[PDB]
Amino acid sequence: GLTEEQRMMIRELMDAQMKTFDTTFSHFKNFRLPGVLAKWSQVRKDLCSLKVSLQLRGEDGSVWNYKPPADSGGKEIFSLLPHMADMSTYMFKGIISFAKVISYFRDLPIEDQISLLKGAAFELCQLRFNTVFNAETGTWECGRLSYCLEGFQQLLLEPMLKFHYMLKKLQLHEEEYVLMQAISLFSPDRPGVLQHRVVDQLQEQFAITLKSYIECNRPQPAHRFLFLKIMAMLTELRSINAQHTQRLLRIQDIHPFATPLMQELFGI
Ligand SMILES: CC(C)[C@@H](NC(=O)CC1CC1)C(=O)N1CC[C@](O)(c2ccc(Cl)cc2)C(C)(C)C1
Repeated sequence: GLTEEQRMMIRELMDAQMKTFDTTFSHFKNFRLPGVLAKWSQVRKDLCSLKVSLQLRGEDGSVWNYKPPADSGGKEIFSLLPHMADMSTYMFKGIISFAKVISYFRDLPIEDQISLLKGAAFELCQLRFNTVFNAETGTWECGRLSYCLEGFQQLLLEPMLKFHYMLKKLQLHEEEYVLMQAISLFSPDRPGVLQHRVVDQLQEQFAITLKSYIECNRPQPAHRFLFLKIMAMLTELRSINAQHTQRLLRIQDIHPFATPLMQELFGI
């Protein structure tokens, strides 16, 4: 029950995703790695909930594993930040490419293009990471790189983690993920947005397309209210995003970690 324009819209987003999402992270290389060897307490709390171990599988069959240090409250807590800055940068590049390949996005004035990207980049990054998230093992499988959460459901108290588990449980199709990305990208309320009426109508069309796609393709009782669950999830993500900007701004105060691209995207 999808209109030709709805069908064309999904196709354009699926095409843009295919071209700009390297699911195997093959071109993510030359990144930094942790060394072989007060307002800080706020940074300690914000970081400790987000601890991950890092595994790197080599082409030859070798495996490098990194287990992070204890919080001791010092320096040790930023060991993985240069690596994460490099991952964020690589992902942000893919997100920018994604937006630049979409007709509806290219057509907006350059000022609004920049304003939508600075506002949604983090959200689109997190949505892409959810597709590589293994909820059974608590790990993001990024090709040769694996990021494993270091109890029980006390990690679901961290909004970022609750978001990933709750979104993974919805068992979304590639189309629903790409539609979520479009709804987040075309948010008319991002600071510096001039074409607020155009961006708003565009977003409404992506939301209608998603609502209609679900109605036509997911008839089972488990998918009842799925459109509304997804929409509440995007509201939660906007809230996680505002919180994350604040946490990143605090880390940047104690020690500059942000790459030129992250500085550009976070307004630094
Ligand atoms: C979801 C969360 C646990 C985490 N994912 C990971 O560890 C595994 C990656 C593959 C998905 C993540 O995506 N973030 C978001 C970015 C982050 O806030 C941050 C990055 C760089 C700098 Cl300089 C400062 C802060 C972070 C603290 C790393 C937590």
